[PDB]
Amino acid sequence: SLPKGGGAITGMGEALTPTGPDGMAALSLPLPISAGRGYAPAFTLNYNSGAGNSPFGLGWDCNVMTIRRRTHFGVPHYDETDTFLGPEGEVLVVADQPRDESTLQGINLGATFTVTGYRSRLESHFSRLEYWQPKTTGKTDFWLIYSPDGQVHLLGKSPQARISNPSQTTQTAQWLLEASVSSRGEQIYYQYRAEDDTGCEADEITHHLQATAQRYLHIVYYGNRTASETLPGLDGSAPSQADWLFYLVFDYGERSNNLKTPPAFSTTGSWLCRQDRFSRYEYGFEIRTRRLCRQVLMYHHLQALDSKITEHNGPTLVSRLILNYDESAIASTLVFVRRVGHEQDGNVVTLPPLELAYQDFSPRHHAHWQPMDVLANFNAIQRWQLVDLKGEGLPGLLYQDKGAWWYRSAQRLGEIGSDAVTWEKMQPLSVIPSLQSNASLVDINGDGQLDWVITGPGLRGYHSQRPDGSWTRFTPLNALPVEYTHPRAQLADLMGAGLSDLVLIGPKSVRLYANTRDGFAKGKDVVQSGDITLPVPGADPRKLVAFSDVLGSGQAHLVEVSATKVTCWPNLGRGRFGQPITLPGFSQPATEFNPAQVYLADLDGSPTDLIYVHTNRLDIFLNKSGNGFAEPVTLRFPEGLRFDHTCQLQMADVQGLGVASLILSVPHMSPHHWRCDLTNMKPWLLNEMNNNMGVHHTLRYRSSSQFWLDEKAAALTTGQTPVCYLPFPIHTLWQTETEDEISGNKLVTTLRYARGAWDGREREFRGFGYVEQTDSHQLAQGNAPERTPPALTKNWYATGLPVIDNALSTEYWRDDQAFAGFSPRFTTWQDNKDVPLTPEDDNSRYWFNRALKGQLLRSELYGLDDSTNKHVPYTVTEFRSQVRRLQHTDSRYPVLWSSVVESRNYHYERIASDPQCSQNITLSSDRFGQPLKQLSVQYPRRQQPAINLYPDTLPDKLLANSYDDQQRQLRLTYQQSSWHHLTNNTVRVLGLPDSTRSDIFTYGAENVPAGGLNLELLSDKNSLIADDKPREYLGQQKTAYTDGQNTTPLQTPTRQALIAFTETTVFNQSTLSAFNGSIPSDKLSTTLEQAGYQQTNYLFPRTGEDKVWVAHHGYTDYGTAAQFWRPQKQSNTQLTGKITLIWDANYCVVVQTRDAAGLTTSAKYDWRFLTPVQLTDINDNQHLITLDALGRPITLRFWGTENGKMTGYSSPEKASFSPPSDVNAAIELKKPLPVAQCQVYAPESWMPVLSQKTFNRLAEQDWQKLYNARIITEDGRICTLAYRRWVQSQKAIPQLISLLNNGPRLPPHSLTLTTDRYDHDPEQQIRQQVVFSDGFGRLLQAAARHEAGMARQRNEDGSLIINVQHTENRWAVTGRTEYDNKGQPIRTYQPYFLNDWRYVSNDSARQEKEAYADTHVYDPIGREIKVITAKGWFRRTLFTPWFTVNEDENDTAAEVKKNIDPKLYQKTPTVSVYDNRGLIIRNIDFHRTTANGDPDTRITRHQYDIHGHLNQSIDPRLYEAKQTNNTIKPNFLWQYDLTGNPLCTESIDAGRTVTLNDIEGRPLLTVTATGVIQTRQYETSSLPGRLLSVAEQTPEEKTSRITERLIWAGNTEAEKDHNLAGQCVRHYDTAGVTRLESLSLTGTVLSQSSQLLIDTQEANWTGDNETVWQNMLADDIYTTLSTFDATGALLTQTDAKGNIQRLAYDVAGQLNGSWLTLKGQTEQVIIKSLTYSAAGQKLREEHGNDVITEYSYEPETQRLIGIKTRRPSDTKVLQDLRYEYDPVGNVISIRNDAEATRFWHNQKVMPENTYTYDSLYQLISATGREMANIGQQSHQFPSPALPSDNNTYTNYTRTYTYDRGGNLTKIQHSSPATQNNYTTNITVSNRSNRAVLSTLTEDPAQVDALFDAGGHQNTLISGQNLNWNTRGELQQVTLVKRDKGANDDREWYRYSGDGRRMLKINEQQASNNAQTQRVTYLPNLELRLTQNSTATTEDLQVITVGEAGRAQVRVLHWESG
Amino acid sequence: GTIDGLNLYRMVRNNPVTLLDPDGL
Repeated sequence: SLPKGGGAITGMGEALTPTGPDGMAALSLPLPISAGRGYAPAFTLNYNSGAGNSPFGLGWDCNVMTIRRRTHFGVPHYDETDTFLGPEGEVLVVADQPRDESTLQGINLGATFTVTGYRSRLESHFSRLEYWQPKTTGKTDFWLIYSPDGQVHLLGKSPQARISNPSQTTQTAQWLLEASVSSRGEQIYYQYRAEDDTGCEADEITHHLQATAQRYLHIVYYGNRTASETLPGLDGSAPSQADWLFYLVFDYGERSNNLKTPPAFSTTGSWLCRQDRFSRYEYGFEIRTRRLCRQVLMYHHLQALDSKITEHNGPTLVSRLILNYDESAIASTLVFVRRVGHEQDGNVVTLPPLELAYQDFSPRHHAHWQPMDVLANFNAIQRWQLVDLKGEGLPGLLYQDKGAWWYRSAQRLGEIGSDAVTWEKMQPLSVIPSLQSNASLVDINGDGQLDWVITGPGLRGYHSQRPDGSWTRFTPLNALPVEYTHPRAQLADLMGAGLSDLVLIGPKSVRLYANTRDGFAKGKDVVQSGDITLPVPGADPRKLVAFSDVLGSGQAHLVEVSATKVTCWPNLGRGRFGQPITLPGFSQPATEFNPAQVYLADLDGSPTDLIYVHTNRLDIFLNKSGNGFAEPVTLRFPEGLRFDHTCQLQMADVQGLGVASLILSVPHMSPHHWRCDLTNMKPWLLNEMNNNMGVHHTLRYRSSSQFWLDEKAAALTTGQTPVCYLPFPIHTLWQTETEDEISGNKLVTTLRYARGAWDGREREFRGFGYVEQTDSHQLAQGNAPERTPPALTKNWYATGLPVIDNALSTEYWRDDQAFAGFSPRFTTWQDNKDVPLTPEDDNSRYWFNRALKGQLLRSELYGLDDSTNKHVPYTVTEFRSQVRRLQHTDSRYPVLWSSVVESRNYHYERIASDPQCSQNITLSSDRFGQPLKQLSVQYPRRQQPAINLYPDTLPDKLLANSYDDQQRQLRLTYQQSSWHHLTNNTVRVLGLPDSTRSDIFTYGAENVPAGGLNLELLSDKNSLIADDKPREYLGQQKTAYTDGQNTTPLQTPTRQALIAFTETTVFNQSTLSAFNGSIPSDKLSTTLEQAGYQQTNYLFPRTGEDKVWVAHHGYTDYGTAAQFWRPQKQSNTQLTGKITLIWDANYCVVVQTRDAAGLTTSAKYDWRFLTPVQLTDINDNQHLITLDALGRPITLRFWGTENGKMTGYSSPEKASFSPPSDVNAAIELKKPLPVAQCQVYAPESWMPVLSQKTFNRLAEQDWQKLYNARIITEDGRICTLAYRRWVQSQKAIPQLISLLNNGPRLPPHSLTLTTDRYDHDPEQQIRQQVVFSDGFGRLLQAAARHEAGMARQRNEDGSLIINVQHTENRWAVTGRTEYDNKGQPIRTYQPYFLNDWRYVSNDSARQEKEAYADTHVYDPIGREIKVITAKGWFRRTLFTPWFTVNEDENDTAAEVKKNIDPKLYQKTPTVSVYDNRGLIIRNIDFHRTTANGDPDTRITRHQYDIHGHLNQSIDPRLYEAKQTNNTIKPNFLWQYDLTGNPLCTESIDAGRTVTLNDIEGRPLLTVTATGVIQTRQYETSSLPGRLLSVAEQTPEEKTSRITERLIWAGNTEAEKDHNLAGQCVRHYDTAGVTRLESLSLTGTVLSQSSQLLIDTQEANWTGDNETVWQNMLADDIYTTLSTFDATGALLTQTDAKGNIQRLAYDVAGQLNGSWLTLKGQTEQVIIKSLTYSAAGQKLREEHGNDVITEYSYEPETQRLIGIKTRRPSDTKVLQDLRYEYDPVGNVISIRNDAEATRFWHNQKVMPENTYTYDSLYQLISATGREMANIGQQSHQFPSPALPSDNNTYTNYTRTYTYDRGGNLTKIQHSSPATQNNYTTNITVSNRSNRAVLSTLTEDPAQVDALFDAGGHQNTLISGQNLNWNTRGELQQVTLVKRDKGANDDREWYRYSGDGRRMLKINEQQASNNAQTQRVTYLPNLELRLTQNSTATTEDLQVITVGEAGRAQVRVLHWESG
Repeated sequence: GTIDGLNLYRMVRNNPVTLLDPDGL
């Protein structure tokens, strides 16, 4: 339910959005919004490099679903002619025809509205819009949205939720969205906030009247307390706070903004006015924006959610999101984001803040004049223009030389990739400019659209009666009001008779000169207007009249420049001009002013600025967001210069950065032309980020104009000429530096754009047709030199222009054997079928191809390494797009749908000859976009090429072995689907699944056409998917929908779309054939339905098919609409009972769940987060957790009932515990603690935290200055990003800080404690664990304290000392891993022990050499290709399209030059061969024993059928025997059903097993290989369906025999006290019954019992009477009760005879000592102390015998090298084993440095044991020592060497021989001294793996008789028969058969249900001493009983302490004998 | 079943000194 310590708070992870096509810079930030009932607003804080200013700052946005009028034209006419934009921003078209309605959602409206449906021309989400206009005037209009998922959105009905013109209330521009409702009944209501004059200064108020149109999102209501399908607020009433549960509030400075007080919902505060006040001015009226969002708060209705608490203040804040800004008068930018949560106690806890940084404008440290050596030959210094004519991207030199116009476009200068720009040779420009008249428009080279306007004295219509200088000049038309072509209103009177000259004063600013104005000859300095007249340009010669956008709106506003004031008349469209706007801040002397020295140019790139030219300098004036100018910025001219009217100064973007430069021209000085760049990087762009968790980003931008110069240059290296299609520069994102401040690794990504596009018809930006991403890795010093190659991703996108998209197929990677290239598909929609069409006219061509824009066309992945295949791509993918025409009702636009119908995938793996090709095709889709006929295609492998391109370091003929017949197959996975949809005028639900059906085609490789498969080939009549060609049935599925009232499935679902159940095919006729011989024909249908399967007709049936078997699953019962249709009951299948869900009052969460058997689960929640915090389980135990203010578990408690008592962790009322917040103090917390776990979070540790003492050393004003600049937060933290830019800028720091340089810093960590027992006094102590994280949320390491020991040490600076020294706190560090910026682990360190928990700096122990660390290498895909171990060996992997070579450490052991036989393990790597489906079909191995013999190929073949399940498998030896005989059954033949459940397992080793699976996945009927049938019986339909009994019956038996019986515990209180609820109290297995008497809180078995049967009775539990079963048992009752700690570890265990084992645990939870108390005896010590290693393996052990064992581990590999077992009483080494390994880990050496024992007469030396292996790693040779009197190895046990025999030992040597299938075939024993060399042979069968001893037979074809059907050996040896149980179990062994039918020497056993042997009885029929041993196996207890027929001879008890094989201690106890 | 190769009778992958089988699975 909740985290148990395995999770944490999600790392914010704000990765950059790919944004491939448009090339901008993006970002996403999630607002802290509670999902609540499941319906919440979808909002995100979105940064975009192209976004302007907003209520969140420059470049930021928080978009809300809006609908607005189109601003493409000048302004909307607000007539019918205008067009609307959708929420996506697409033009809309009329759907169907209008209608008249007056009732909506059962609410009387008030007028006869005319409803017009609207849909987008390019449809993505298929939503439907309606426009509701009132016919009769007096009421408002609004919109509706019918989403495809049944949602309804109400947009703009209330005046507060729409943007209108304050003058005319009828004019509406943007219909903001008001309310919404889901299909369930959830409601969301948004309340906006209009603009007021509050807070803003008077000059803002007086200048801007009617500033009330702007709307701001204020409060968002959702989580309605009452269900209703009606849009809330449909009447126009205010939202009632009582009606909602959750509130999303956007604050603007009204509430408090401190870390001490929490804001309240109901605020009376004051609005805050921003400095950067601006207006939109695009809809024909001022839209004044003056506010900024300072906080985002989520408030919860606690009083309505939980009735137990009352809200006094009101709705309680749950999550606070602080937003601090960098406020300046020029522009505001968001540079601080922080999540905040206030606790209930008043204290607050905080998450690390997010810092952003943008580029600044410093024109005094970055600008100095430089001469342009390029223009030395340029002799024209007076008249020329620096303007971009053609639209290439950069302004060219426009001049006329010798009376002829010339133009020199821009050109790259020098090395490609350098921002240096120069100009080319002059070009004619044949279009004579003097042709046209004055103030006329001329085109360029005869281009389509008229671009520029010309004004020349020699032209016609020119009358300048008072000019100083004049010449023919050009100007950009876009720099003027669009209505210039035909002026209206003020523009018609201002221009008047005509315009004489148009002169630029900037990039888009134009100076105006009015012609001699006829009709009014006086020509005064003013012309009348509605609002205090307008001036006339040129008339008043001391004032400047120009068209300049000084307001930053997007329109050429009118500007009048005077000596003391600026006056701006804003543009409102259609030649209208608003009232004057006095712009203060600028003022110059009235005598010295000259307008020729005034220039207007945007220099900051934010409103145009003002520059005034003087003789020796110039002064600049930054525009403060259209609200004035700041103080002048004086920039000195070049030294020794006097600027006059003869010189020139032009403002142009020579850099292409979007900001103007200073182009100087002087006649007399040399060089004549100068240049000064005020900035080399575009400002006000986000380029730096840091989350203060260790991650720091860095963005870098490059202009698109400079990319065009590079693409032109590279295309100039070839004999061709490229064309540019991007007129205006776009500042595309270029590089993204990701730096980890913890690991030092950098990730510099590089992006490259080309083939830019722009649409001249729709004035939109389509995007680039090629994007080149390149990601490099640069690691820190000390790392491995194996640099991972930087990948390369070449992506081609369709720009929508046929000129580019056609020619983009050249830059591709060519391939002679490639398939047919993709061309777009243009179809129309006629009669519910796509009819293809060739484009009709050039207008139709334009619309179709435009729909293709933004679509990826081709993707190639390259690896950039030094390898020979570097020019070859890894994967290649390309998509085919389709544009479906939908309607032709409108003459302007048609409606289309853009989709990807065909995708293709290539897996070359840098091997061009042999690729892996795959392709998915959509044959048809419905009218709404849902697919109807999909098809997956796996292509066959190509013919083996004549030229092998694979590397030549591969083994012999491995490439020839990589070819299988399964690879050469064409596989067509054809699936059909049907969909439901509700098409109605007020209901719209789309994409509802109805039914599916999958088939698969199987054709040979010759059926593939030359060009490949396409949609046209498959639409034919003879195509490979025609309805007459055969196919294979894969399955079918159908979804059943209920209305919520009755379970009967209906024909068409409802708007709520409730799903009744899911039907899935499982069987057909062909799959059922696997039951022949195991199930009859009559009882098959009866038993199949008995399991729950049902029959129904085929979905999409064909001729001759009927009645597949299906299974219904997923049953759910839903409530009424008044409960939001929340599910009440759910069920899996028809065989198990339902579970009942009890929801809360508000129907938000589930509080109680009554299970099928009546057991309940109660949950108590916390309503700040709606997550469970206190759960009551089935046994009525209380589990409790407490949370922090952010939802992070801090404590864990539990208590309950054990044995009836009430024990547990002390409740918060029994004992209260204050959760600590400091990490160092929580370590120093001692026993006791009443919590199970105590979590301490410290995520802000990476930020320096100064002490309060040095805080006093720093005065208040000194802190006031730092706290003002946001470099230090209100708490004791220092901002990392703000510090770095504060040491760079204002370099002298006015305060010294001793914490930045090194000091105590740590990565984000968190502490975790864990108690082991309860309050009543235990050993206890605290289990402490410290986990470290990084900026990406990856575990750096984990530290665990131990009790005591010796260990290395850590220095206080973060470095590691290799010397080991004793310390109090062991603090073992495990899982030490170094990650790059992509998540792949590049270094892994072995565990170790060091004092303290603080992190060790990475660069310290990077190349420490003593710290052992592995090195990993990865490919661009993410797969591991090279792993270097600590010793130096490296296992490697080679990826190919059709196989994968895996070389172990011995395989690469030869290539280590930089064990015993490095050449032996050469070229023996495991090779797994894949098919086209990606399934392993071959596993290739290489056998080799000598360094010269070439290897044997061990081929194992697995065959997959067309369905895809493992069909057959054959080992190498049967493959070889099959190549001579194809009638040999393979090792395994499996049959499955359609889902994949194995029905039949036909194995030649273990017979044939048939099993019938249930619908829930339960074993119903199992037929074994011998013929025995096993039937299992479960509970009724109204129960969880647990097992009740298991019945078995052999072919010889006639009636079944119940061998297992299950009895489950009831719900009674007496069983909850022992925690028995839901458990099986009594289990009647075959041996005896195991009874569960008690359980613990942690679920561990407190007390249980076992009772065995009588030997003369079989386990057969007939009837339903439980008493007759207890009559077959024995009087002996073996009860084992035990006690446990809180961590589920065994403390004490009591055997059946009364002995107790005590187990104490250490602080680390590892056993540190054992005790044993015999009954009636004292507690003697078994294990004294126990110390462990770093990796948790046992290190040193001392037993109760006072003998100490020492273990030694290889520190490089953590492998056990030595075992020393000495006894310190006499200082004698009893055993000193020392192992040695090979690089894989095979044991090759076992030496003994211990002197031999006294048993061996005259023996002091122990010879070495050595071993050799083959490549398959089978044991070949072994040299051990055997005692002399062993003789030949047999089943007979040898005789011990007594100390009086003076026995000796001699060396032997064995050599083993192995079958090619793995069977051992011979053991060559040889001892040279004892001269007893023998040979043991094993005859292996010819058709199986059954092999017996040679003495049984030497015939291969006779061994299968010596085995039963099931694979069990029926004869152990000659004269010893083995009988077997019905469960494949060894029932009885006959040792010595005796004749005359007598009873013989025999042994027999009895096992439990899980197979554990509980009984063993051996019998001897000797005449002298007829003894019968009886051993009873119990938990840690053996009961050995020997009995004569006369009396009882011996009673022995064996007591075991510990697990077997791990230093177990045995205690024999004798009662008698 | 086929959890330890295809030899249903092979012992610890024929590497008895290095490996071991705890429960016989």
